[PDB]
Amino acid sequence: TSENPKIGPISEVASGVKTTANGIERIPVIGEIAKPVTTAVKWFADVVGTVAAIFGW
Amino acid sequence: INIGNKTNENVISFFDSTDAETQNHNALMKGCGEFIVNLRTLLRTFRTITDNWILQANTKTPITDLTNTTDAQGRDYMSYLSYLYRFYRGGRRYKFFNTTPLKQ
Amino acid sequence: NVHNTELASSTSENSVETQEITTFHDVETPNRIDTPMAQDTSSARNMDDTHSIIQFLQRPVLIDNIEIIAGTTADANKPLSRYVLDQQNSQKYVRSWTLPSTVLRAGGKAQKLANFKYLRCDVQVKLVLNANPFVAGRMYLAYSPYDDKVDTARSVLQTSRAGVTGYPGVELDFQLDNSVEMTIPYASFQEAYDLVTGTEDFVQLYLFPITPVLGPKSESESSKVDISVYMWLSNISLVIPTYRINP
Amino acid sequence: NVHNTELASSTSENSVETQEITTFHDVETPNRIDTPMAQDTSSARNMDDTHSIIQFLQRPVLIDNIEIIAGTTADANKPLSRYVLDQQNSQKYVRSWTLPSTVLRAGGKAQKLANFKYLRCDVQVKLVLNANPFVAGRMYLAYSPYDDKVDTARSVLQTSRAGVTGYPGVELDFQLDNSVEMTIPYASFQEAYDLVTGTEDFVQLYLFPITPVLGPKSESESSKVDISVYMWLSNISLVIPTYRINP
Amino acid sequence: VKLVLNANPFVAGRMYLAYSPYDDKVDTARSVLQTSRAGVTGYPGVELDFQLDNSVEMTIPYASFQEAYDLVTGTEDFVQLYLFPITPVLGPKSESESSKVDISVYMWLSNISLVIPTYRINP
Amino acid sequence: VDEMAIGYVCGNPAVKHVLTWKTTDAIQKPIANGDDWGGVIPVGMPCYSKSIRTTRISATENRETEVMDAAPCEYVANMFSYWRATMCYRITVVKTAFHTGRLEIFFEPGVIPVKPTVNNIGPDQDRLTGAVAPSDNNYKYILDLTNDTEVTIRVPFVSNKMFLKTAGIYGANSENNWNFHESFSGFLCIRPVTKLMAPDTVSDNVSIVVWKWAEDVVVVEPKPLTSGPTQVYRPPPTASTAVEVLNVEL
Amino acid sequence: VDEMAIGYVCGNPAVKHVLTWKTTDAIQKPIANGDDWGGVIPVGMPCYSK
Amino acid sequence: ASTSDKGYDSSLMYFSNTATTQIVARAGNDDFTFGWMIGPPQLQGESRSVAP
Repeated sequence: TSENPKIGPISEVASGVKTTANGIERIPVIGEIAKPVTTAVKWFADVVGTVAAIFGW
Repeated sequence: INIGNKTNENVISFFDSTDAETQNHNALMKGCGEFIVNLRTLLRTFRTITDNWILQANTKTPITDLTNTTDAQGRDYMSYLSYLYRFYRGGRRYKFFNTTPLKQ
Repeated sequence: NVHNTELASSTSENSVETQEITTFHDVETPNRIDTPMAQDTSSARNMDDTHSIIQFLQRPVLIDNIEIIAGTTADANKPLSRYVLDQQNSQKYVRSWTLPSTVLRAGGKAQKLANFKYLRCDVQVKLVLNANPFVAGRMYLAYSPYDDKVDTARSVLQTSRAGVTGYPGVELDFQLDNSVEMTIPYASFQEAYDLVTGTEDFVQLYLFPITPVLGPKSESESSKVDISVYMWLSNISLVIPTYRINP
Repeated sequence: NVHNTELASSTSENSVETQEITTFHDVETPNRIDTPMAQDTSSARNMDDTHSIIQFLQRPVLIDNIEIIAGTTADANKPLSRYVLDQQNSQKYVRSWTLPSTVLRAGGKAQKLANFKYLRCDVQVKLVLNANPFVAGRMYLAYSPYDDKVDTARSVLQTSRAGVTGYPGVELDFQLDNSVEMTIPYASFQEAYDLVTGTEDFVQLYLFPITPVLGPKSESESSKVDISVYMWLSNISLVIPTYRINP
Repeated sequence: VKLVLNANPFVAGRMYLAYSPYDDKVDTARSVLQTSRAGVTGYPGVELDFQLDNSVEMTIPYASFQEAYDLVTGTEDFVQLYLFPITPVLGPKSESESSKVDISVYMWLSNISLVIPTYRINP
Repeated sequence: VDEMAIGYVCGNPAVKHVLTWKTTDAIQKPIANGDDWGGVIPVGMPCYSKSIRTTRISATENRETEVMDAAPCEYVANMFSYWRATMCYRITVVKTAFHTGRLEIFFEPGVIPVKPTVNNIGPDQDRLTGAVAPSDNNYKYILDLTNDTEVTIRVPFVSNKMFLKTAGIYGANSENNWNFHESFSGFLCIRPVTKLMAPDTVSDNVSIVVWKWAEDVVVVEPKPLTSGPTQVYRPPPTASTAVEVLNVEL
Repeated sequence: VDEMAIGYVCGNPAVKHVLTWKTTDAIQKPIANGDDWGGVIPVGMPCYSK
Repeated sequence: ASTSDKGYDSSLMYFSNTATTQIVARAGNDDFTFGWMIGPPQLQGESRSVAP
């Protein structure tokens, strides 16, 4: 949905908040990136979880 | 017309032209092609802190023999933006471009 | 069709064309070259708008800046006398302003109604007053139409205190209203005011002291009044184009 | 309520009031005296209307009046050379006009855009030609943007006949079109044209002879061309107020 | 923190109450006392106008890098609180009447957690 | 709160002027008492005021050094090359309930009337009096000082350029002053309409405190436009001692 | 507005007295300083001062 | 510039068998941020070394 003649452009992006990005409105920090203590950081997700790669296998 | 200082601030805006957030977006489609919002993203771009860091052979050298000299200067972005703030958090990256007259 | 040029075309026998004043018979219609698809220039339309010519003339301008130190052995602190027995004992005034010939000259309004002939206007006036809370006083801002035209006995400066304040005016108390406004209408007997060939001093605007300036008797501290005057026009009609302008 | 006067009222603590540029805090609202029921003045609104300030600037003005007698030992009858081998053999032209600094000075347009800062405009141009039916000839009216700015080899006067007529222009045949029109766009790299502190000669307008004036060889009767030039502005935006004006 | 101000209505002036965390810890060029007027007032603070607000309040957060503040074995001067004059005290020139400002300071704690029992206390 | 957004950093106000408006100062003349630049505030995100520290290398040579007071919006624009922002100002009068006066704040776009010195640039108050520079056509605000104190002015971005330079006062003098004029596009000027009316039992001075911040900030290029690097001035211990001089050779 | 009605003409106010009340003047005594007729205003439409 | 508590977070150590000379360019990683804003210090301009 973005006009670009390169096939997939770069660095696949996540989502954030609902505001204007400058022009003072006290942007919350917890809303910007969406990784709390949960199954969303990949190293805590590998032991919650308990995949085989945390055991060396 | 009583006596006593007061309040009730009068925000006045000169030049009733057009809402500025439309004019900024229309000015960066023609002069930049990029829109720098946050100063945090300038901490992820590598800026050179020195140009000639001379060392000796077989000597374990900490980066705090260089970083402690160049934190005070404010040349790159991690030492210029650090004067606005009091804390930090997170790791750091480095690149070491070689400029040695090497032997084969 | 070709690009970036025009040729001889031999078009129709028409185009009596009007550029708002000028026409332009043109035995055949003139062949036009222009920008083929216009996307013109910079963002001057996004900065402000615009202005027009009867919206330029509605801008306030500084005209005078009065200061009254009390005092005073001078004349502007001398209040309205109760009677006028002869013409050498006229009513004393702080300041006079002939109109509309003061506001047309000042503030660059002379350029934006040059090369016109007739005018309607209402001279809006705003005074700005500012004194410390230990100084009292009252003033009166009346206007006398045709005051320098009529017979001397029909003037405002040749009548009593109860006759001066019977003119259209407004009180200016030092501790109740630091600003007064006043609309002075189209004060001319003829139709629209003639801008070329003549100064036409129609209405005079005076500022009278009812009471003297009531300051404390402590000298070397300057009890003071410090009035400022703003004027502009309203209900403006500016019609007939000429090539002349008055000296 | 009383008539023909105002008093001290002690009204509310408001009226940040705007006269389109000027505000005017006014700690309390100023007490107004005005015409109690307005029926103002003469019939200046019935004569014409009005005009505005971007409608004053759209008026055509005389700028130049060319006359070509053929003849001629002079330079304006010398046509376009096929080549330019050096800068001392440049293309000869009838007349040049720098823009927009010619049309802003002429016809009293300088007064009606004094005390502004920025401008957009399209310089409309109309030529008027008039010769007797026994005289033929053809001319070309090209305009070269930044002609007195660029390097000499990038000019219109330093190129061939086939390069001069490759500019945006129009033919002016003496016996097919007695008038041509041309719109010259906003020819500036920056946003709106700066009126204060600088002459900014952006686009040059030239008039070239393709063919010489083809008159009969009977002297003492004056075969003649007699061109006239009219210019005015269009797509006008005039925005930011200043107090300065250029010398 | 709460300041209490009290001056007569014939005296004007303005002050600024900024706080600088780690001000006596950092390098000298990173202090509040070694920067310009436009840099001092860029700190977190509040105006104290003599004739608009006779009292200002201010919450200074948990300004420590470590977890909960160590009460035993160490003075840990973490945040410094300063009071700067923007304008001088604008009193009349009549001496022997004492144009005067007379500020008072009140402080207390909030969001308190006090956890681990010991037998020791610092000297 | 995201304490690194350009909105949040540049929206931190800082005091650029503390003026002194006496009871002796004339009307329609800009208030020039105490601080440099007087009642002439260049509207713009970069920095316009600098001090010059002079120390000795030898008995026949002096080493000068330009020191610049930066607001937290002027400190961010120095990182970049071009700027574009809606500048905000809050003009506050420090007075009693008995000081009354009126004050004019008008905006004049374009080139600032300045006196280029051999080492610095100061303004020109001789060309901003009521005679030579009438404020009848400018956008102006006439502040009343009988009860009211503050006024917030939001000057948008008006220029013939899409962006203005962020060079500012850096290396500006008589020999070089072009980049100074192309950085601001305007100046606020504070002149009295009515002279300061005050009794004898109050002070003969008021102070005009001007706060400065910015809104709707966009910047262009992540390289400073200055000749040297961005260098933080570390104040030396003694007046006789020297500073750090950063080179440009690679 | 009908500027000749007796209502409109007589409803135009005018200043008949500007007195001066000093800090020395006694109580319960009419204010007689400056103008003639003092603090005694004859209630009536005709004129009383000449 | 904290207290005498030292060595509370990691850093880098450099080693090379030969006497090298380099261009060091640092940046923060994907988790690096500052915080707890204060006001700015001063800046420094040119140094002309004038004739008197």
